[PDB]
Amino acid sequence: TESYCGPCPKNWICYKNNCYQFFDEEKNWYESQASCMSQNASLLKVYSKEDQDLLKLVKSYHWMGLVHIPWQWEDGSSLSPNLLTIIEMQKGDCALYASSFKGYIENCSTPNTYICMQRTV
Amino acid sequence: TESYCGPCPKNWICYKNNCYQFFDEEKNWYESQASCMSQNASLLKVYSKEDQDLLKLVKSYHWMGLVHIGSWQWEDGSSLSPNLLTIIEMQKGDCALYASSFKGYIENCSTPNTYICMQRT
Ligand SMILES: CN(C)C(=O)[C@@H](NC(=O)c1ccccc1-c1ccc(C(F)(F)F)cc1)c1cccc(N2CC(CC(F)(F)F)C2)c1
Repeated sequence: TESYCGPCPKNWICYKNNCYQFFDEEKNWYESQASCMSQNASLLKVYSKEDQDLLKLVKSYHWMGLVHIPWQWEDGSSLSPNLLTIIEMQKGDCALYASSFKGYIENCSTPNTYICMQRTV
Repeated sequence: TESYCGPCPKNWICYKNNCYQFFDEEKNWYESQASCMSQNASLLKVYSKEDQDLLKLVKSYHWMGLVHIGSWQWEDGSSLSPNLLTIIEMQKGDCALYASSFKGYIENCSTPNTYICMQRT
């Protein structure tokens, strides 16, 4: 069964109506979030294994919008249970997405590649 | 700017109105083409570095619809457009794998590989 996907910027990938782009110019977590925001987007938010199952194929390690206030997303929403396996790597309050549905804890100041995500409406 | 992409099946990636799905189960070229056909699709066709620029982000190597039976040709009978793929000899064979960035590996058609299906309209 066919359907349209989006809306999305023409240069971003669309999957199940969410829009994704990969950025290989490395930035710390804050600068990555600011970059996504400048594109009317935010860092990757993981909210559904079913709607975001393409993330199983996303390799390497990329900033996502998950933060620990001493885990929650940039928008202030809570991390849903049964979504991500969180593993320590570098002492820090931020997290890198890795396959499959893993989060590696990382110092927010460490430069990394990142994934921006847009959704209209 | 924001636009809709597709149409595509709900479980496929949409990019610039083309639909892509990756298959992790290793199959030879013939079985991979049959699998794509069962989903009303074909193996990946590469026709434009601009319309398909994010093929540069694909990791590993995967069957595409390029075959030697003349020059190399696609499943649909069309010719390979010049200045699109760097063709590299890897195995004795009449089939080709896609690898980034815009490379085609000549490969034995009987070798099991992962594959990419593509649909348009
Ligand atoms: C950070 N990155 C970039 C990754 O981990 C990378 N992973 C693998 O390529 C990848 C890695 C392992 C196994 C398969 C793949 C893969 C193969 C084909 C496709 C297909 F079917 F899309 F071709 C997608 C993934 C990635 C993840 C998610 C999407 C992409 N995309 C490139 C765009 C291609 C399109 F044609 F749609 F524009 C979408 C790339």
